[PDB]
Amino acid sequence: LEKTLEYSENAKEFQLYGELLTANLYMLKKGDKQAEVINYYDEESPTITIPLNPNKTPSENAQAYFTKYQKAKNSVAVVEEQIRLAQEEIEYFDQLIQQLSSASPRDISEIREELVEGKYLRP
Amino acid sequence: VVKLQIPAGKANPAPPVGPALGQAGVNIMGFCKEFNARTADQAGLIIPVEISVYEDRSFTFITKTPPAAVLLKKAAGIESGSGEPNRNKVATVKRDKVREIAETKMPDLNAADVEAAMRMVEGTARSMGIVIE
Amino acid sequence: SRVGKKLLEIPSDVTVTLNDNNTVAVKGPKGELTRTFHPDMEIKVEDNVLTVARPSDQKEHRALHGTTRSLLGNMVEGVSKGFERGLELVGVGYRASKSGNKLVLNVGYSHPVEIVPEEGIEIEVPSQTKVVVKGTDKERVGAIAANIRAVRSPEPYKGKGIRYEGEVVRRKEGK
Amino acid sequence: KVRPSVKPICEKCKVIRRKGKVMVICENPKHKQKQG
Amino acid sequence: MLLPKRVKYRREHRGKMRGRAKGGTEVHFGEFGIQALEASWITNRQIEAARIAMTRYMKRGGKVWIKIFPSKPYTAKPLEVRMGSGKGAPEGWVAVVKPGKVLFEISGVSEEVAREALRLASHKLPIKTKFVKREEIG
RNA sequence: GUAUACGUUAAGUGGAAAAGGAUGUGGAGUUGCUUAGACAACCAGGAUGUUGGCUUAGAAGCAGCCACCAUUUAAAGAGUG
Repeated sequence: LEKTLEYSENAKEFQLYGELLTANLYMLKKGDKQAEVINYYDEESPTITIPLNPNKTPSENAQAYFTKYQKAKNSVAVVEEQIRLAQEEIEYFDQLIQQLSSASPRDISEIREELVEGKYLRP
Repeated sequence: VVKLQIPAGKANPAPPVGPALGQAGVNIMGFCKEFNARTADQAGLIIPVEISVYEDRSFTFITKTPPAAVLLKKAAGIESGSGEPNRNKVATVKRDKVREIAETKMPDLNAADVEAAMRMVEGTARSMGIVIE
Repeated sequence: SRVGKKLLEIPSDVTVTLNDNNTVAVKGPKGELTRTFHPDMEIKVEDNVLTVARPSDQKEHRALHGTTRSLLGNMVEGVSKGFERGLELVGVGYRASKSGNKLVLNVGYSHPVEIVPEEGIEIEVPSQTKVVVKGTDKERVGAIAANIRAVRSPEPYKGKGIRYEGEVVRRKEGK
Repeated sequence: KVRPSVKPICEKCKVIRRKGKVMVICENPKHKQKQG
Repeated sequence: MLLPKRVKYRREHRGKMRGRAKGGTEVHFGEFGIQALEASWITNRQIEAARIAMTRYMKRGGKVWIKIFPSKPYTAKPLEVRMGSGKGAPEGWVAVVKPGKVLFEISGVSEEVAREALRLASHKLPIKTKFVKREEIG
């Protein structure tokens, strides 16, 4: 999930490069690098890493980059939620390892009781 | 001519004023200082500015009044409106600052009388979700 | 409420005949037209204006009065002003060409396209794309424009072939 | 399309009666219908 | 899908369908309905098809009153056998519908929703149909 | 009897069937407007408060949810495509 959290910044760079391409090809197709209008342009002129600029369908490649960016920000939400759930699960499973690695007998009995209470559960 | 609502405190970078002046054929950064000079005393609000175009690449900007929506946010205090106006009455604005807001819109609005203007901004206040009281 | 009642003013200088069995010849500066009509209609001409009158309220007469008045308006419009149907040959290799009275089209076929105009109808090619046909009758210039469009119909993916003035072809997306 | 149930598909469809045959013409060429 | 769970006799005569509707002629439960113009047997499969076609397009609205019930069975002899040698086994259930009879009843929706639902029901039925509504003299 | 009077049909219906579809046509009866000028056509306005609001970068009438108002008025819907 932290790999996807780095892919978030990679797709932000992809959105920058697509917005660079979008007016483009201001510049030549290749990478459409640093295409900006000298005047009467808002030169975002963001720094970009230049893959060769696709392609047969010149707007749908930049639009595909912009879609990858939307998926990336939804990933920024959901993978952080999944990391929180995974640390909660690891804390609970480390506790279960501790409680299995010996104790009581009666304690294990009421642990079973509490688990089955937690959750309703057809009735 | 391309008209647009430019925020006063964020007119420096390549957003809104960038691509509008870029297709006109002028350097944005040489006019961002001129924007920030005349938008200093109304900073923090989004001000519509008319952008006239000339053949000799000379540009003179005619500023306008702040909108009735933004002025009602100043009079009320809340920045973002409600999800459903006239269903969640989030704020109430007294009539004296309503009269002041209507009186600020003299040189651009073609209303003959101030009573017509306060009847207009009563209607704009109803779109805000703000009780006119 | 209908086209058979409005007046049709004619410009200077034209004249119209009122020959028996409804045959109308129209003289003017840019040509001559002659058509045969139906005996059921009585036509009358006033001072510098033409009127057509219905004999009854039947549906055939209600159609024929409007058609007769409309085509008389077409005659008096074409005899003094004429009618032009402009065409554009859109493409990197498209050309209308002229060799005397013959009209040659450099459409992308393997054989050169040649079309024979009839008498009284002229075609002028001023530029790369735009071409103008000239005539005094709407029917003849419409048939000529249809015959020009018939050799290459415009295909919907890209603007190619013969095209009129403003008229949208349905854009389709290829792969 | 040739069908005995010639109907206007959209609002731009126009019902006509060329040659004694009920037809629908439209700006969209997919809505062209004839019967008989 | 509608059928009686018990009958007095499993094999009956096919009957006759002369005359108008004996009852169920006027709409008196819903606001709108279908009035029959011709007489034929209506199979419970057709009733089910018309009911689903109305109910699907009326996903929000009132309930449907089914005024007809397939109480009369029909017998179907097996295929490829000789004529006679006893009456065949009963196959299905039909409702004897006369002209003028109300078939399905709708209330609690708009006018055009009811008209389109009755048209979709009528396109499944084997009879000529018409749209009727309640009359209040009265 | 190329008979008389009044209408209807335009397909060879007459002189072979249906569900269903259809601006065919002749009639009957309501209803909005109409020479203060009617339905269409041609010349002009087709607006500023206003990019009406949450939302998505962006919903500037025309993604979505929406009380859906006020002026200059001879007229304009915070908008049908």
